[PDB]
Amino acid sequence: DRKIEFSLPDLEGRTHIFKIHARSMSVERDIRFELLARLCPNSTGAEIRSVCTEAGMFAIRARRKIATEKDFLEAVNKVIKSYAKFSATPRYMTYN
Amino acid sequence: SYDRAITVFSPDGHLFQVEYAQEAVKKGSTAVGVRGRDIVVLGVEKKSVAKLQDERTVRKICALDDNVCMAFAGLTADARIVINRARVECQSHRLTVEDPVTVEYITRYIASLKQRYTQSNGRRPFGISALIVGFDFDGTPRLYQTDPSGTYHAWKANAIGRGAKSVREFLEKNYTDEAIETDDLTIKLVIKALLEVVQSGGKNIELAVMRRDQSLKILNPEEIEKYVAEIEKEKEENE
Amino acid sequence: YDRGVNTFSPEGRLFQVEYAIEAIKLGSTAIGIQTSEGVCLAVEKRITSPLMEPSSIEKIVEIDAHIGCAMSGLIADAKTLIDKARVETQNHWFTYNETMTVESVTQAVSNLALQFGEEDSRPFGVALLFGGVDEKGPQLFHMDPSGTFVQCDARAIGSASEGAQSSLQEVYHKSMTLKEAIKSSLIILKQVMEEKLNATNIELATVQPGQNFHMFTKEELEEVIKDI
Amino acid sequence: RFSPYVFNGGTILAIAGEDFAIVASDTRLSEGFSIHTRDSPKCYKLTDKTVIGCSGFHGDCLTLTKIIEARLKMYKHSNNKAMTTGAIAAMLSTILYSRRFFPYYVYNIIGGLDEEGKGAVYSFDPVGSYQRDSFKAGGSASAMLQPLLDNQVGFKNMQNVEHVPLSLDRAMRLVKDVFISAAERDVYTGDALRICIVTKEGIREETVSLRKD
Amino acid sequence: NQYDNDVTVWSPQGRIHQIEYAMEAVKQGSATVGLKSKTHAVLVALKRAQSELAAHQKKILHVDNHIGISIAGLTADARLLCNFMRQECLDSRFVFDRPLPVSRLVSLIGSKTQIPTQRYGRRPYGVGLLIAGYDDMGPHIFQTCPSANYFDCRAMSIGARSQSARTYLERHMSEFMECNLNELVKHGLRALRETLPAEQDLTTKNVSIGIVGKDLEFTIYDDDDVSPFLEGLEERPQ
Amino acid sequence: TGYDLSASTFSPDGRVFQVEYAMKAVENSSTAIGIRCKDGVVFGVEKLVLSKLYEEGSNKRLFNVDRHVGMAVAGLLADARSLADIAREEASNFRSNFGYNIPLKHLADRVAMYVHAYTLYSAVRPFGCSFMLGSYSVNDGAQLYMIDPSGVSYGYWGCAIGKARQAAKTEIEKLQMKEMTCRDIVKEVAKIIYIVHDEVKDKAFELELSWVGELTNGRHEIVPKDIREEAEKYAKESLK
Amino acid sequence: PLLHPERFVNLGIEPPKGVLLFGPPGTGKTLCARAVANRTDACFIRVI
Amino acid sequence: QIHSRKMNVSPDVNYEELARCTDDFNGAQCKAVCVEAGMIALRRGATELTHEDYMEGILEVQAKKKANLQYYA
Ligand SMILES: Nc1ncnc2c1ncn2[C@@H]1O[C@H](COP(=O)(O)OP(=O)(O)OP(=O)(O)O)[C@@H](O)[C@H]1O
Ligand SMILES: [Mg+2]
Repeated sequence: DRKIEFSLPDLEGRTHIFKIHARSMSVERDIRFELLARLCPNSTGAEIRSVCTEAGMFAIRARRKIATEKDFLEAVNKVIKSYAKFSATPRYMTYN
Repeated sequence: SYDRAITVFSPDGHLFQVEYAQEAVKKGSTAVGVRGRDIVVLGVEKKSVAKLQDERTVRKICALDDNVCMAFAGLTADARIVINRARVECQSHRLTVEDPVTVEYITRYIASLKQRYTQSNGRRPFGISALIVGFDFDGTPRLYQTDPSGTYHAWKANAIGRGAKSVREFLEKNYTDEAIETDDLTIKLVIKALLEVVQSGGKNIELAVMRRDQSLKILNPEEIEKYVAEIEKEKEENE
Repeated sequence: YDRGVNTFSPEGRLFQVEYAIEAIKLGSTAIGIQTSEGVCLAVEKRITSPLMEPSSIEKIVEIDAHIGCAMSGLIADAKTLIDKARVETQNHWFTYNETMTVESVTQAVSNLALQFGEEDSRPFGVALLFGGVDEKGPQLFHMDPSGTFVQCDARAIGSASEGAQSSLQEVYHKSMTLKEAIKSSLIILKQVMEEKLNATNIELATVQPGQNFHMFTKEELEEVIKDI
Repeated sequence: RFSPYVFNGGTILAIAGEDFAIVASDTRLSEGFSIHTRDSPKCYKLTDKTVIGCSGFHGDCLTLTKIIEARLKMYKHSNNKAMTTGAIAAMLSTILYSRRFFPYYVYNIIGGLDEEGKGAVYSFDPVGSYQRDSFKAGGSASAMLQPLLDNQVGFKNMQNVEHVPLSLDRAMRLVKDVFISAAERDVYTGDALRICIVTKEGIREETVSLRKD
Repeated sequence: NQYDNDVTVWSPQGRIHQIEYAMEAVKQGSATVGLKSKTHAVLVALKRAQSELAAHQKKILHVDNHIGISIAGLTADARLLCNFMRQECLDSRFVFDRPLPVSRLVSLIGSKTQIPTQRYGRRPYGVGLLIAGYDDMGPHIFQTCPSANYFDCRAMSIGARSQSARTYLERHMSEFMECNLNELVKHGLRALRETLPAEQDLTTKNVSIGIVGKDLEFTIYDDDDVSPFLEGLEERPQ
Repeated sequence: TGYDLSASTFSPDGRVFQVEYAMKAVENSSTAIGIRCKDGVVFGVEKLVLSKLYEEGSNKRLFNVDRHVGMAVAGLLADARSLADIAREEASNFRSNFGYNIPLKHLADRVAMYVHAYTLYSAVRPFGCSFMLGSYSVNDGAQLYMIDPSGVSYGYWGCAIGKARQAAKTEIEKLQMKEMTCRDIVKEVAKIIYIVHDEVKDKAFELELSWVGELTNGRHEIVPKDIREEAEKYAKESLK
Repeated sequence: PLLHPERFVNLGIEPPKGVLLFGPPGTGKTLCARAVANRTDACFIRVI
Repeated sequence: QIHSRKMNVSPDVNYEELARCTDDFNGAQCKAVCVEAGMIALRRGATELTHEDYMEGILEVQAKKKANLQYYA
């Protein structure tokens, strides 16, 4: 009788999702998450959690016990940009 | 999925047929170019003569007017139309306005002619990218570049072709803020840059310089062999 | 039915022009604020290379000596719109001995953006911000690829557009001054960009009633950033 | 064979005041040695602050009036405002030059108020050159009115006379005196005198009779 | 679904779906109500904000000194028909030196919109024009549709949730011929307040009222002069 | 079916369905009938009120092509307005080139060939209209014609266009129309409308009667039935 | 309806009895089913 | 009209006006509009129904929703 459909969260959804999946992890207490929700335009709740797990994996590549801002910024390029685009990033000069 | 048209958009806002034209640029031979104090220089690689042809009809470096040069990539057919059209505009500008043609004016003509050539259906865009180098506009050295989308743009050191990402990363760690005076030093920068060729045979480099006052000076494979010798002379300090 | 500008939906609206709105989203951010003392304007550069010459990337162009501009989205379609917008202000002065008002500039611009399939091509991929001081004081306007034209008091477009709007509606009020609105604008910028804000990431442009010149800031911009 | 031009007569006078403008003309329409009518004024209220006068060939005067009144509406819905006095003189110069090789046989004078509230008089030629003046007199009796207004308004060739600006009441009797003297010696002038006064409170009209011969 | 692609293609039921879809673009725009008395014809529209601090998009626009129109639907087809509308109004002034009769101007629109509903290469005009005017025989209220039909009427409301406005007009249409402008205008804007969600009110910043009269030129009042019209009103029975 | 997209394609058995589809779009429109007596032609259109806000005489289907020619359209109303302007324009050129009124036999040929041209190309579609043509003259008498969306055009004594095309002509043919006068026809047209489904499953309606013949001296105009109201007084007595 | 079976009857409506969930993968289909198994206070049957 | 027998319907609702916008539905989807309209009024706590309440119940059957689409003034 009822057709409930699930869509992608626009921006306010994703900023709430990052605060769920990254509250229980050792991070820097001054980072912002709205900049991270920009860089995941067409993403799901599973893809957002994969960024949160991967950013801590960069902290074990180095020798740290807290996550920095550039830990998440490399994780976005590892998850999304390594598979979503390869022609638009180097040859980008049509858009700035 | 959906591309097969230059007028349709993607669901995330792209023009894939325009983006596929830049993929045809990466099948071309690399050509670099820097500007200096007075002498501008540009060089090309991958000559690869095939034992049975004349080599004066395979030239990749041409002059549009008396004080502006041209180097390109992509496919050879579409470059010949753009070169022959740009010679008309840089000559008809002189007739309508009695000045010589600036290096900035001819790049807007090439970009705008490639602009309207992308918009209408049934018009396959140019799959070439070009380097326009000229120290023409009142003693000032400049170099620009183009793009198959039709965006003219200015760099200070440039690389294109099959393997531009290595050379452009090489020049960022090499182009000093110290301006390369004693212009054979600036020519030796290009030969050091073109030393990272796809095979680096040594005798496959065709460097062409311009001292901003004379005409084009095509270098011979005896003067360029002397500059390849002094590059190995500085390499002896590694031991 | 979602691959044609000549085809409706069962519900309503294109998708074609809806897809053209999406092309703005992958641009760069730009903020303009209307104030009774004048109109300030800010933008982000996103310079890729150090060998890349910085002043060849334009985001603020001078339409006329009392009207500025800002853009995002596709660069290739932007240079077409700037061209006639300079010409239509020039044809009007030729036949009227007066300056074209800031509102009626975009009337001429929107008359050609709604001609993509309505002749006898594709729609454009660029949003524009027009600031200027005409005889009705300082003005700030906004358009889109769909030709929908409107006046805004403070507008932020491009990438980070929606995230800027929520913070920008918080601090705006009617009794602002110009020097307050400039430093209020780039507090928003360093919260929405990913690189550290310095004198090379951004550029400014203002316009005043008696100071119709100077739609640019040349290193003065270093003084504003160091006192943030 | 067919000839496309004929002369119809007429006389138009304009005086730019300090905060006003006066436009005057006769209402006699003639051709050759005949009188068509004795009631045909040359004043045309374009806006609430601008009145134009048109002399010369009457067929072009009816055409050129309706072209300007169309472009007033075309300006307004494109700009949400009305034209100024100087904007009309800039627009009219392009219209007159647009038929350079088949010209209008019309002499034009535009009088009205500027954006500062002062008088402004623009004179024209049949090809489209203009300038801002203080007083002009166009038409058939143009040569009989310019030397007298140089004496009274411009104070030319006078000695030991102060330059008081012309008041409104003094300007009314100067207009009423020049058309009496002009109707005596000119044959294309008489039968009435339509006077339009443009101030900050609207446009007034006044009609003074002349000799009917 | 294969018949649902072009204007040219008929259906096996005999209904062209592309004309049926351009009606749906009219329901996207906001509501607007027009009506008339023996002497005065007033159409009232409803503005919609884009953001919290941008200006509201205008609906009523002047055409001629005796003709003003409202709008509902695509803004691209709005100004494209307006430039055709203004050109025909000044041609009769330039040639005939008379104002146009309102009933024969709308017949030019139905001839204008008929070609892009039959020939391939141009979509139908998604537009919801309401027209008020004065010919020599009194006021008129007209509507159009993207199926190129034009309907003479004495009261009409089109746009989003405009069915509730039609129910108010049918049970008060007997009162419209006699009352004058002090209540005829606020007979009309009592019909807009049922096309609203029941928690907000019709303010001064989101409504436009245009009046053309027998002795009155068409005049657009908005955002400052609506306050002498919104005075003397009751609230909703909540 | 499938090969039924363009109007320039044939079926495997040899007919064009795009013409066939547009014919039964005329079927969904309300009934409009036509009839001619010995000295005139009388039209009649059943027309239904949309809801209530119709203003009693809008969007009529009794047009006026020439001084003596009018139409009785049914189907898509907007498509009939553009088709009526063709017949207005066609009769004007016959006046300017020959100096007299257009014969109805020649007028229906010029219109039907114009309807025929929209049934041949893939760029355009066939019309969705069918209509009537009635005229009267002193050298030709009264004529009554009939044009389908395909373009077949020839003459009748009586016809009907709409839902009840068959259900009206059953009781048209039981009239002695060869000798009646067209004042007695007007009270007989109104009962043909009111028998077959005027407001039974529909909401409301209003009758329109056009009128041309010897009493109008060749003019074509609406009836003065508003005067004395005799059509409804005589037809509503047929309840039993 | 499992906690307030009153307002449906006291207004005169009936609740729906079947709900489908559809959309892109990884969006949260299983989460909404996993979370209502927490707060159910009723018989719940997973079906393989 | 059959399935709406058991509810508080305000008497400004024409089912003919609903058949204008409802098309290509079976009998069960016509029942589904009647069920969903009762719960939309339950959202805001409305006591009776309206014509607007059915129109939102129509779009919920085929699962639609509407925004400000910035084309339509
Ligand atoms: N809206 C959300 N908020 C928080 N986390 C989410 C959200 N959506 C998905 N996730 C995370 O994504 C993971 C995978 O989601 P899940 O597998 O439930 O998606 P699904 O739609 O059920 O996938 P499928 O359609 O393949 O069954 C979950 O473990 C959850 O942590
Ligand atoms: Mg799952």
